[PDB]
Amino acid sequence: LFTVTVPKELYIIEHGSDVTLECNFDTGSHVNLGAITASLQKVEDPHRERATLLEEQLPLGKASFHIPQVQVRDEGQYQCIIIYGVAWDYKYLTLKVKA
Amino acid sequence: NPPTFSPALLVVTEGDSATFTCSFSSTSESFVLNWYRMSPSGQPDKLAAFPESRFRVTQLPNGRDFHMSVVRARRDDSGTYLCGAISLAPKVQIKESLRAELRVTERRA
Ligand SMILES: [Mg+2]
Repeated sequence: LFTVTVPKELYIIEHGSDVTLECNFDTGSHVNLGAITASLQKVEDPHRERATLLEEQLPLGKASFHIPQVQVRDEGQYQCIIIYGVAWDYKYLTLKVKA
Repeated sequence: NPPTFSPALLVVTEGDSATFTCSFSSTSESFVLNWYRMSPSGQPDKLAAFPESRFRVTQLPNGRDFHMSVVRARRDDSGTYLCGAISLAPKVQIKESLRAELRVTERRA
């Protein structure tokens, strides 16, 4: 089965700093993708929406999403969603913003 | 149009099969249908899927219902379960069913 894992589920970031949220995916064959979609979807959210995929790290088996200069509005739960062909999986990530 | 998942509370005896039913249909998208167990911390753990073992997923004749079965239930299978679909519109989103509970009971001597 195509699966997604999150080795770190909680990110605690200082207000106005950047963060890179991540989840990994596991497949038993060379990673054939441009067949891979990944998205990070905020649960509460409304869109210019902010976390951008870093495609260059996909061959490392990671879906990494960068948010610059995090704001109060970035705080909350996110689904890390990875699609591979018609197969898919997801995990939850939480971002907490300290002052 | 999120999938439905029933019964909300399923109780079986350890050693027996436990079967949930997931209902879903999309006239406009393929995608595979997934079966999940929720961890303590609330993370969904993918058990099986259709179309893609202790876990079995099969499509019933009407096309929109799916049996999701624990083939031989163990006490430690008791927990929270759901099925999920994915759509791309208007943006990528998981649609989780409401969550159902499986309780596996001790078989008598
Ligand atoms: Mg026992």
